[PDB]
Amino acid sequence: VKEFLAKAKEDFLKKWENPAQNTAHLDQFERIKTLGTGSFGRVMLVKHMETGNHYAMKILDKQKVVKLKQIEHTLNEKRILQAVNFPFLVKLEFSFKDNSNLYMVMEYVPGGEMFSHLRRIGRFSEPHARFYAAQIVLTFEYLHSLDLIYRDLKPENLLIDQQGYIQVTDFGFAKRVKGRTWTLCGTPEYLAPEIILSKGYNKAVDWWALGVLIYEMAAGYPPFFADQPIQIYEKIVSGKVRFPSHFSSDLKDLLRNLLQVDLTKRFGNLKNGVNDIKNHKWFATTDWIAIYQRKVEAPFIPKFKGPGDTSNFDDYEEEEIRVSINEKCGKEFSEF
Amino acid sequence: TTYADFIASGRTGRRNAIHD
Ligand SMILES: N[C@H](COc1cncc(/C=C/c2ccncc2)c1)Cc1c[nH]c2ccccc12
Repeated sequence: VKEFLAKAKEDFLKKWENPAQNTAHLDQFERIKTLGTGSFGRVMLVKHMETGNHYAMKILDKQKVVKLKQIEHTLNEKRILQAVNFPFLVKLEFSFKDNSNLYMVMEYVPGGEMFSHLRRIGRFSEPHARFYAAQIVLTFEYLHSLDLIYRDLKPENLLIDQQGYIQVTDFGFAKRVKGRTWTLCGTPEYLAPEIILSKGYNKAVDWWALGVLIYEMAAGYPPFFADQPIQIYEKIVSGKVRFPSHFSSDLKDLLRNLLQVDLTKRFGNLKNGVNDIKNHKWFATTDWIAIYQRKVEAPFIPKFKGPGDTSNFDDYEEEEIRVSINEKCGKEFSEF
Repeated sequence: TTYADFIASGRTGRRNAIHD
């Protein structure tokens, strides 16, 4: 492992210090369908004409990014994405910008969001949740080794590929930091107590989110929910957590330590680092090397009738992509 | 059941991120 990480850091650093830029143009892609929409951007399925490949293109409106004060976060996302490489991270193929928008073309994962699959089936068995959770463990080990904090873990940001393995996406909040950071960001149900209490936090928040993820995958609902964010935040800091009857004794033990309101003893943030997680009873049967190599039998293989298929994705209102004849926020995004 | 309360809540759809 230490051997693997060492070399991984070498490649990341070279890219991190000399980020690729303007590697394509909008007119080289064919717009196919909208796969998701947010407050400042959208993701569309596109077809690259030269190669005949299908990709997921994330389009961000520079003006809306500025209004929402996400300029630095957007620069963080692209600079980090063009520099990483791990089997469980969706690959960024190209990036560019024009007068109005920022563009990030990633590899398309036709399988769809874990979210959609999880909700339809209710809950995943423990071996099933363990298989996915293990992939997040190694992904976080990787990211963290590079001083990167993810901060956006949730079923909505995990895609399932043709081999049945997970592909993490949405690096909108990813940041390279040594020491503490303070930005209030994330998703209610997944926020660590440190974040809600606004008191400087570190990568420990990612491990906490893993705790929430495993619980939701195995229960069918998150450990902390309510119709109002305030109500949700009260439950998270309370230091109280209830576990379904079917949860194994080990799983409940793995979660007590992960969803530890005292981040100075929360698994992942201890002297043993991630090993307190990897060597835990609930993972006793996991062959970590097997997971990274993808030689483990997937619990479920999504289906598709062909490349370009989008049935594993919801339908979204198709809006037009406009590009003003005037540059909009040049300086703010010069390094993109 | 907690499962029922969850499905009946307004938090079963895609959950948006926060910051502001
Ligand atoms: N949650 C949706 C989709 O969010 C993202 C975000 N980043 C990358 C992907 C990546 C999706 C993907 C799909 C299929 N294959 C590969 C990758 C999907 C709406 C949304 C929330 N915040 C946003 C911010 C900007 C644009 C959209 C949103």
